Amino acid sequence: GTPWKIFKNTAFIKDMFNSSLEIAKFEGAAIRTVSGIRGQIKRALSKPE
Amino acid sequence: GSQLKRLKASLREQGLIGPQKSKKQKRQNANDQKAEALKSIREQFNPFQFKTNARGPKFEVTTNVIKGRPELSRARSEEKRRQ
Amino acid sequence: MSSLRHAIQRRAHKERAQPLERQRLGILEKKKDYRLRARDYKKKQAVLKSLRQKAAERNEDEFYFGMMSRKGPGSALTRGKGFTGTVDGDRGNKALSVETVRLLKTQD
Amino acid sequence: SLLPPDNEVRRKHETLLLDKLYDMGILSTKAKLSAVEHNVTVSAFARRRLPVVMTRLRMAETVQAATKLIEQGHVRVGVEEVRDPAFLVTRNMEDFVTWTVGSKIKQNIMKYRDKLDDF
Amino acid sequence: IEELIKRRILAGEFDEVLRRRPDMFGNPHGVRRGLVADEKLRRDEEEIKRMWKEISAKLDALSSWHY
Amino acid sequence: MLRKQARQRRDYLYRRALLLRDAEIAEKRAKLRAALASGKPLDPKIANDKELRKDFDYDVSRDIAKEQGEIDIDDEYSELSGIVDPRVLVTTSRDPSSRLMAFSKEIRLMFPTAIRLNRGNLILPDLVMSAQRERLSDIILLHEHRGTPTAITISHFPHGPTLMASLHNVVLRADIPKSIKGTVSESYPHLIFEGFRTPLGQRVVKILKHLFPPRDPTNNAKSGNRVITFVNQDDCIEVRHHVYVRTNYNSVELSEVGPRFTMRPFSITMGTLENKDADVEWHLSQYTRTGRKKNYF
RNA sequence: GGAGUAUGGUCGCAAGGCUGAAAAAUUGACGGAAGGGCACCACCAGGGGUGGAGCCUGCGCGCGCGCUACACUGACAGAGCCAGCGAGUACUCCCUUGGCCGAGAGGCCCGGGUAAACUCUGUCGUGCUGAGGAAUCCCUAGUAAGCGCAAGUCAUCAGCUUGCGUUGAUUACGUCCCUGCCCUUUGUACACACCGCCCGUCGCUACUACCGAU
Repeated sequence: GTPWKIFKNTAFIKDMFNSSLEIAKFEGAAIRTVSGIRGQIKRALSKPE
Repeated sequence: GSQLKRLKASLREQGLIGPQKSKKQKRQNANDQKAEALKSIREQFNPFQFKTNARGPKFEVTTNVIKGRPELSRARSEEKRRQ
Repeated sequence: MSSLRHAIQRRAHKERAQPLERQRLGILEKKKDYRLRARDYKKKQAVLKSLRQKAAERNEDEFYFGMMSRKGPGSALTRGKGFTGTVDGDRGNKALSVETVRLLKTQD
Repeated sequence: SLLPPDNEVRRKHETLLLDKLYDMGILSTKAKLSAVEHNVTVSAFARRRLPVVMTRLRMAETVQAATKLIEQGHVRVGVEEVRDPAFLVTRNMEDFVTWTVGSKIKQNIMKYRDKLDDF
Repeated sequence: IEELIKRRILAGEFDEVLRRRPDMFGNPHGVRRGLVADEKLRRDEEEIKRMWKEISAKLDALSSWHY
Repeated sequence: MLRKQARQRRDYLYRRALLLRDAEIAEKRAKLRAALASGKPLDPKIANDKELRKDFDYDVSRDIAKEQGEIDIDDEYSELSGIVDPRVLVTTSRDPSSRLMAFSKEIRLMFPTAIRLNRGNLILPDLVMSAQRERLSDIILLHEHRGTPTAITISHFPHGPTLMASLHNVVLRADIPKSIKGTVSESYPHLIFEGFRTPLGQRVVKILKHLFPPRDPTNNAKSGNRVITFVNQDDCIEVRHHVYVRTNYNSVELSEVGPRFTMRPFSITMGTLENKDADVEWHLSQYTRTGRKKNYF
């Protein structure tokens, strides 16, 4: 994906998925930016599918 | 009333906490049910075995309450997700 | 060991570069860049922290002698709109009394 | 320490001496008799006198000048003023020893920090 | 968890805070307050009592009685 | 007041760093003392540090008394543990919602010496001020998500440690109609704890079980009507609130009356609620390599 | 070599089934009557949700919880006058018609989808242009409620969480009558002062004698 907005910690990420369904399959997903920050996918965002 | 008082009075009704009787009371009792009573009492006074609405019905309709059990439900499902 | 390795073993990896359809957003931050960011951010937050340390444990009632001789922070209401809680150190000018100004203006 | 270690009265007065001196501030811990032995010191007393502890609370710049202040008398304790510059400030009173009522000093502080109430 | 509770309440133990008395430390036997060699050790003990009494006089009295 | 609490709390910190140095010492001192009774030989450094030997001769009695359990350790709890009754207030978040407010009423009821408080328009620094001017044991928050509570935040006041935990698997008091539930007894409940086997487990049990009143000790194992349980597995401490009647010396029946929680503690700070600049003690470490493999508690 | 510490492997015991799932009690078990203390899960004065319609996280089509709408507390035009929290070299809602300069990868330019509030001045006037039952649940002071502004903190939380400020009432603030819950009827301190042997059904114990088999 690529980040859409960036708050302090929690970042939205947009262009990775085609559906909330695919996301909630990948609930709790072990995600990782290139720079080496680890992280976790937690919920699908609702308004842009 | 309280959980405690209702359980105490129901059990005294059930004779399982009533005072230690005599031989003579034992003879009278042997001279003159409780299983299903206890099971239903248990299921009641541990109400969190299940969900209900607190409200009661949005509309009374007359023609001739547990709302489903989270614990058995999620248990059965996890068995299926296993299998 | 170092003599138990090929030269092509010793060869390097090169880092990838930002997708050319995306150079708009600046460089592609990798681990060098990340740690340099977090170096500076840890440092500046630790300095903020030690500052709030001193402000919380601040005695309400101290008294040095610069207080008779400086110009304080004051507050929002005191200075009004040019208020930043730092305190003013005079650049080095002063009120010239008359005779000096006369001699200067004479030279001018 | 000469008393055998296993005694009640020993235990009671270890605790008593320690916690009492600790509430006199002259220590730093309250669990070590060896610290009482080679630590309890007239120097620590002096650093719990009054002017030294008002330097520590930052009333004034140097403990000399602090002596000069409290000799003029701007420095209150509790509700009294204090002249005797050996008023040994125990630890429950370090939090209280503050400036007096009608003091040019207190008004100077309020001058610098810009709240100078004339009332 | 209901099983564990059952075990403990039958075999009654809880990890509760209790109400420890404020005067265990000074009244280690807890008397009611109303109507009612070893010699060398005893001498040393009353001796330390005397030293302590005198120092505590000096201690309160030095501290100017905030204690 | 305020200069006083600043005074004492920093003195606690500095005395901890003191205890660090001296317990590093007493580690050595321990081995000396054991050798005297044992006659087993010792480390030669221990045999020949002179200030250590003299200092032994002074500071024996602490070691043996701690072996006896004669004293309880220096602690932000040990000052007033079973002496005086801890009063506790429960507050909601800033703008509460109604179901949340009912659930807070429920856990006020579970504690016996509590008050609830409408938070309303109140800066949380001044709520800490209200604390240290009414000498509370404990502040407690609640944060809902949408009608469902999510996090609680125990603080121990005047200055003590704070737990902060998420919640899950919550049930209210108020999903059951009052025809079946009822007013629950405000008797001093017992407490039980299962599976806390770290020193950190004992920290969290300490900050929990010093919430409740002191039981009277004469017949406490015999009396009593109400029992609160804390059990833990996979660092998700689950807590229930039960009430019981003893039908026999061989049989007993329980009734479940409180809300059912699982909370998993994710911030434990020797440091109160306002001080975000305080020393954390254990935080929950996701995002690491084996923060999932290991457990605390 | 000695002393410790670990670590693993070896060895012996534990490792032979009258057996076939579902008490203790001179101290105990259980009441009852009186008397006190308490509580927006009690009384009393009010207030305020949800529950009516739409939206949807959640939980188990049902269900609330939040958001929206619904008119006199109106609409339009002006005039004036007030906050607090926030600073990581860091921040963007699209995605698309064209064209520019780009042998090619792009970059352009043009199109399409430090507050609300409040006060005052003046213009027009109820006009699908309808504030939510029975029930239920909550609330006694900077509280109910209103109003925005920001942040987005290793758990949760953007279909929202959490902060900070702004304006700020009514109504009890007493009483155990209903509902309950707890605690007295033991101890834990003595002067004056006062009170003056609570009650029930059984258990356990010592003794007494009775009855009937062996």
